[PDB]
Amino acid sequence: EVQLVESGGALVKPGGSLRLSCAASGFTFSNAWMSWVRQAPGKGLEWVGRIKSKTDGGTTDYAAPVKGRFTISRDDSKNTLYLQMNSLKTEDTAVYYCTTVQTYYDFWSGYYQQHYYFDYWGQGTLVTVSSASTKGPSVFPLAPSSKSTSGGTAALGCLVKDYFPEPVTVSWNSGALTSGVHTFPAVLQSSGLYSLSSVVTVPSSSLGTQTYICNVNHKPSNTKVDKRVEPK
Amino acid sequence: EVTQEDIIRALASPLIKDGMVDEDFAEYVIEREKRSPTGLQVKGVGVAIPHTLGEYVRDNAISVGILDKPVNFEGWYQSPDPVPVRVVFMLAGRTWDDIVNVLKWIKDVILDEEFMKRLLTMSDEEIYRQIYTRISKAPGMRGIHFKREYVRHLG
Amino acid sequence: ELTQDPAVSVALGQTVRITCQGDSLRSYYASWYQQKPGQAPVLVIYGKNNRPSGIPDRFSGSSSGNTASLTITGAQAEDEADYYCNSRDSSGNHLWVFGGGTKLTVLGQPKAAPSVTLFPPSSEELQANKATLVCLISDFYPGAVTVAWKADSSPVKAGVETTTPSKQSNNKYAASSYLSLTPEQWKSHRSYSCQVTHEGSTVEKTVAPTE
Repeated sequence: EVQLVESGGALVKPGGSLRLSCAASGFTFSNAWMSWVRQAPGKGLEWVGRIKSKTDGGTTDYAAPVKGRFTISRDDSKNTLYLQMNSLKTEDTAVYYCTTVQTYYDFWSGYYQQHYYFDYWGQGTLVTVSSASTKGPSVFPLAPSSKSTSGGTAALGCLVKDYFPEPVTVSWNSGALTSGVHTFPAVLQSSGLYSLSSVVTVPSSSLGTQTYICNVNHKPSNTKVDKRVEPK
Repeated sequence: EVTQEDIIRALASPLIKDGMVDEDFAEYVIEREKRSPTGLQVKGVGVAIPHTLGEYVRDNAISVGILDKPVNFEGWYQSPDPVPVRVVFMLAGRTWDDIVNVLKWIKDVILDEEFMKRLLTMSDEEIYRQIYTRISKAPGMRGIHFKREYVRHLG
Repeated sequence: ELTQDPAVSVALGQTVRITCQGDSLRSYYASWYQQKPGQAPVLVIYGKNNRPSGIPDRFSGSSSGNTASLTITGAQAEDEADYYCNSRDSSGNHLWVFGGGTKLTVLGQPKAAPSVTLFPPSSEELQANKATLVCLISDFYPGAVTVAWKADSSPVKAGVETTTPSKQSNNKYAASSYLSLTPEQWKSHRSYSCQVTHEGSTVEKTVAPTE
């Protein structure tokens, strides 16, 4: 029931600024301590910062590789958390998650230390700090032939080619069709652009009647493509 | 028949009507009771301590509820089975040190085997007198309010 | 700071013990987090030994001196993920520090041969001055695969971009390989083939422009 949705991930030049937002639902956001964590590509979790509730002073704390460049604010009336990032560097390129912070303390031990942890995490938004330029994707159909079926099932998909930067999400039939859907990780071509594919396995006896549409979402370019995969 | 939310709201009502917590207090306690359980097992008889970290608290007070039929509470510590709670200590602490003092006092009084045996049979007035005497003798508890209407049976 | 072993192996069904080392753990409990390949971290253990919402009872936490150990009894394929510990570092260094993370590998799971689907360039992509062969590999274990492209009957290295294998929903692994060429090269040869080698076995799919 507790849902945290990040937004704002886009391409930003080194030295630029960017404000990430996180919408919270399912809990009283006014009384919850909030935190930003980040994860660089292929590395570990790095705590970015934390902000308290107004009842506890509303104070803010940041990590050393962030002090003086990042700021964390909150709008309790809108149930929204904001992370402003200035003087960005290539090392800041990472996925940023908004987490809620809970506390725990012993009762029988006699000592009453407070141990904070991150129990609810959002899906994260990807910030890429590069001097390159954003490029929207070209979506092409990977239609199933009569020679490449798997008996009762047939794989049909969409190729998302020549886009930058990441990420790109793919759904099928506006999120309705989910049985047998797999979106492959992208590949970094020699031209610096990305390409991925997304397949869905469908009944072979459902190619002439049912219509299949792949929904490609590329936020860093504010682009959404709905490509109708037709049978051949 | 008696759920967790019923217990929380019933124990919070006298604190709301006497002006020591806000209205949303109960609604938050329930929430915390989902994320930070407060079930305790002291020699068979179960104990629950619903409380907040100071939010929606105007003054310090205790609210005691005596369940005639046990109600299941998630344990403060993990266990495959929950805790059948018969005694509930609703805690309204303004600061962290007040909460710590009240928690230590509750830890001290729940180990009292004979007192915990008497709590499940005495009337509201006798429970009030006993708890008032045990509060006055505690130098860390004074400053916490405790009235006759802060004790009730939930059968 | 907190210290973890980078990689740890465990047999399927056995009990594993991933540990976190740090001085601060002498006076503070540690929190443990599970991160499956492409997903977000989830809390599994907090406090002394507490589990949230619906986390399997196979996960247990313990602390002994300056170490903290997450104990997974009865390992399964869905536990093959990254695990991070967290606690309050020393004092005023930061406030919350994460360990380097431990990559858990569950060894003896059912092996599976790869299913290979090879798509030729679409009509729309050929109406533009482009052409891309898409070789999609799915439902194989272990996640080790070698892809080789062939024009007619000769190998092709130029234009090949292959992704590292990645774990999917059912704990199986998937990978993809792309061959970019011009439509004049596509109509030049008689056929193109994607060869996938896995555990010595080779699966090859072929497409032809005469189709």
